[PDB]
Amino acid sequence: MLTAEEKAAVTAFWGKVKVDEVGGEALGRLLVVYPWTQRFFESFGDLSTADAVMNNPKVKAHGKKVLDSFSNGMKHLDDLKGTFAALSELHCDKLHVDPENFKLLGNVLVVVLARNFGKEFTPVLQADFQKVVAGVANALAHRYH
Amino acid sequence: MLTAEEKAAVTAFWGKVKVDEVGGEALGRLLVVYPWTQRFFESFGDLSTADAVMNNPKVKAHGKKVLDSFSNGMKHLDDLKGTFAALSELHCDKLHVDPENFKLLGNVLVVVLARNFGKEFTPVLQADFQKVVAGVANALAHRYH
Amino acid sequence: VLSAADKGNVKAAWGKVGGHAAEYGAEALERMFLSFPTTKTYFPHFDLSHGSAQVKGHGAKVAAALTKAVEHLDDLPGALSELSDLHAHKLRVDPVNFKLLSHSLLVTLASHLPSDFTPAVHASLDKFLANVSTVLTSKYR
Amino acid sequence: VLSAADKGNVKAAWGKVGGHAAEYGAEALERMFLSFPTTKTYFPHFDLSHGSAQVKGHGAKVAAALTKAVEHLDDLPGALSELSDLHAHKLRVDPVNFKLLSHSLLVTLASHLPSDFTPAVHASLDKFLANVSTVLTSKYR
Ligand code: HEM
Ligand code: HEM
Ligand code: HEM
Ligand code: HEM
Repeated sequence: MLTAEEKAAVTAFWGKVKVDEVGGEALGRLLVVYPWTQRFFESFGDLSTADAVMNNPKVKAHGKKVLDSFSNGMKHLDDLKGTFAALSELHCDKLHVDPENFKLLGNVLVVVLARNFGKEFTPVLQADFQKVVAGVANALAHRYH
Repeated sequence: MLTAEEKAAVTAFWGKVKVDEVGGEALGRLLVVYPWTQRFFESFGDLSTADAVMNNPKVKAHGKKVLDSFSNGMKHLDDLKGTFAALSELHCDKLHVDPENFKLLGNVLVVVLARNFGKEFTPVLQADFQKVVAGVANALAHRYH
Repeated sequence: VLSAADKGNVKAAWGKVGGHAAEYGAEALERMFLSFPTTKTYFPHFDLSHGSAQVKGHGAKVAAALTKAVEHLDDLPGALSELSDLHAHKLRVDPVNFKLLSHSLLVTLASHLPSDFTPAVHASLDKFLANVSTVLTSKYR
Repeated sequence: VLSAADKGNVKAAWGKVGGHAAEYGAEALERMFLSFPTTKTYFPHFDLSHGSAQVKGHGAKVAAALTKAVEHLDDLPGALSELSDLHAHKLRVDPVNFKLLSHSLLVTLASHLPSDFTPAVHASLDKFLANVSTVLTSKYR
C-alpha cells in the first residue's frame, strides 16, 4: 500500500530483476542465515553447508516460485490480502510457519536486491520496497490474525 | 472472535476482576520488567526502583484507564478492529509505540490475572484470555499498515 | 550472566518451588500447548490430551534441566551444552517458541506462588528464562 | 555468541570496509530513518533531511564504535560498556530498533561489497550485530 508514483518507482525497478537468480539467492540465504528455517525444507536434500544450500537445485527452483509469487503481488499492490489468500492458508494452517519468518525472508530479499543492484538501490527506493515487504508479510499472515 | 463457549467463559470470569487493582499492577510490572517502556511515561515522575514504580499514583491511575479499554473491548469482542481504531492511531501516529509492546503488556496482564486468581486461572481459561489479548494487540496495531 | 541480585532471586524462587518443579514444568507445557497450538507441531509423536503421561514425563525432564541451570547459574553455556545442540541443531526449534514456553512458565509460577511472585522476582525470572533461551539457540544465534 | 569462523569472517569483512567505515555508518542511518520513520523520534534534535551534517557526524561515531567492537570481539561487554549504559539506562531505546539498524547496515554493506558479501559472511555479520545489540541491551534482559 503506497502512493501511485512510488508504486511506479517500484514496478519500474522490478522490471530489471532476474527472478531466477535473485529468488534462489534469497531463499538460500534465508536457510543459511536463519538455520531454523531448514526444518521446513528437510526434503530438499542436502542443506549441510552454505555451499550445499546455494547449489541445491530444489532451493534454486523453489526460490524462483517465491519471487514469481512476489512478481504477482507487484501487480496487485492494493488487495495484497486476496492475492496471497491461497498461500496464507498454505503457510499458516498447513505448514505452521511462524509469521516472524515472512518478515525475515522479506528482509533477506532487500539485502539480496542491494547486493545485486549496488548504488541503484538507493535509500529512498529501499524505503518503498520495505513497505511492499511488510505488506506481503502481513497479507501472508492474515490467516493467523 | 472466539467461539461462543469461549466468549461466555471469558465474560463470566471478567466479572470478578478488580480492574482498578489489576490494571495498576499490570502497567507497573510492564515498567519494571521491560524498562525501555518507561521512556513513554517519564512524565509520571519517579520510576527509578520497583517500589517507586508500583506505588506511583499516576501509574495506578493510568493502569485503571488501560484496563477500562479492555473491559470495553470485551463488550465488542466481534468488532475489535473498530473499537480500538482511534486508540490505534494515537499510539501509532502520535505516541510512536512499537506494536511489539502491545503484546508484552498483553502478556503481563495474563501473568497478573494468574497471580490474583491462582487455581481458578486454569490452563483452558488462560488459553481463552490469550486469544483476547492477541486480538486487542492486533487491533491496536493496524495503523502501522 | 545475571547480576548477583538476580541470581539471588532465581535461587530463592526455585527453592519455594521445591518438590513441585515437575508438576509445574508439566503444567507450563499444557498451558503452552493450549494457548499456543503451533507448538504442538514439535511433538507429533506425543499424546497431547489433557493428562497425558507423555506430557507429564517430559515436563519433569524440562523442570530437571531448569533446576540444573539454576545450580550452575554462573556457567549456563556449559551446563546446557548437550541441550543446546539438541534444540538448535537436531530439532531446529524456532526461537519464537522459547518466548512462549518462558511465558507459560511465568504464568505457572505466578499462580502457585502468589506472594513470592513480586515484581522484582518476576523481572529476575524473565531475565533468567531469557538467558536460558539465548543459550539453547546458540548453534545459530 | 561468536565462533572462531565468525570472528574470522567479521574481521575479514570489516578489513575490506576500511576507510569507508564512516561513510557506511552515515548511509546505514539514512536508510534506517527512511525505511523505519519511527526511529527518528530518538533524534528530535537532528536535521534528518538528506545530507545533514548531523547524520554524517553521527554515522562516523557509530562506525567507530563498531571498529572497536571488531578489535575486541572476545570482550564485547568490556568494550561497549559506556554505550550500554547510554542506550539502555539513559536513552531507553526499545530493543526492536537495534534489529532495524542491523538490517540497514547489512543492506549498506551488501551494496558496496557485493563480491565479499557471501552467504557465510552475511550470516556471521548478522551474528556479530546481534551480539553487539545484546550488549547495548545489557542493562535490561
Ligand atoms: C514471505 C514470503 C513467502 C512467499 C511469497 C512464499 C511463497 C511460496 C510459494 C509460491 C510456495 C509454493 C506453493 C505451491 O505452489 O504449492 C511456497 C511454499 C512453501 N513455503 Fe513459502 N513463501 C514465503 C515464506 C516462507 C517462509 C518464511 C517459510 C518457512 C521458513 C516458507 C516455507 C514454505 C514451504 C515449506 C513451502 C512448501 C515447499 C514444498 O512444496 O515442499 N515460506 N511458498
Ligand atoms: C495493549 C494494551 C493497551 C491499551 C488497551 C492501551 C490503552 C490506552 C488508553 C485508553 C490510553 C488513553 C488513556 C486516557 O484517556 O487517559 C492510553 C494512553 C497512553 N498509552 Fe496505551 N494502551 C496499551 C498499550 C500501550 C503500550 C504498550 C504503551 C507503550 C509503552 C502505551 C503507552 C501509552 C501512553 C504514553 C499514553 C499516553 C499517556 C497520557 O495521555 O498521559 N500504551 N493507552
Ligand atoms: C525453557 C527451555 C527449554 C528447556 C529447559 C528444555 C528442555 C528439554 C529437555 C530436558 C528435553 C529432553 C532432552 C533429553 O531427553 O536429552 C527437551 C527435548 C525437546 N524439546 Fe525442549 N526445552 C526447552 C524449550 C523447548 C521449546 C521452546 C520447544 C519447542 C516447542 C522444545 C521442543 C522440544 C522437543 C520436540 C524435544 C524432544 C522431545 C522428544 O522427542 O523426546 N523445547 N527439552
Ligand atoms: C549496533 C548499534 C549501535 C551502535 C554501535 C551505536 C553507537 C552509538 C555511538 C558511538 C553513539 C555516540 C555516543 C557519544 O559519543 O555520546 C550513539 C549515540 C546515540 N544512539 Fe546509538 N548506537 C547503536 C544503536 C542505536 C539505535 C538502534 C538507536 C535508536 C534508534 C540509537 C540511538 C542513539 C541516540 C539517541 C544517541 C545520542 C545522539 C546524540 O545525542 O547526539 N543507537 N550510538
